[PDB]
Amino acid sequence: CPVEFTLDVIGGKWKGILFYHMIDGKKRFNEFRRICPSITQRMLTLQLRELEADGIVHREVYHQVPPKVEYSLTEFGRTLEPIVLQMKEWGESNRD
Amino acid sequence: CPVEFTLDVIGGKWKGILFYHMIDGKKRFNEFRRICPSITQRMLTLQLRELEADGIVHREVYHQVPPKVEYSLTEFGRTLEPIVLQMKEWGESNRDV
Repeated sequence: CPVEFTLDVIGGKWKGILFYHMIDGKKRFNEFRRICPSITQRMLTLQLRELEADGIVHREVYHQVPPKVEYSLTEFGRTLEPIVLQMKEWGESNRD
Repeated sequence: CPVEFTLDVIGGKWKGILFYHMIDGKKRFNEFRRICPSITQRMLTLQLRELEADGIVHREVYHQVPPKVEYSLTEFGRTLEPIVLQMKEWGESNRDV
């Protein structure tokens, strides 16, 4: 049940994928849609809201016209990295 | 989307917990309810059915009276272990709540 804490935060279909893409740099909303396009505009937001609410992701709004929102991994969120990278390495090995 | 494969298999609220408890040995249904009791009889079954369907968990029926069903991690299911153990180590370090 201490694994639960982590799984709430990072478990769940998408959280892992989203997170993975921010590892190598910040990302706008629409960059996520191009990547794993199966996700609905709604769902994407819910995840990013949750990740953000758990202090994993940092949402930054840029004072410009039009305004520009960019997402990126907080320092804390980075501590989930090793896990997430291992999730990736395993999914790759074990394809069928 | 290669993290997806893994997350289908092992992501989701419970799969990780359930799994964790089979690491150190097989378990009956009711042993799971006592552990993280928040799960409904129904949900527990769906997870175990799915884990089992994904070849992670092995369900074994014992020829006895009454009969006794015991769950355990297949050899394959063990390959997700490191991940799960790390999920644990992180949730322990980073205790907020």
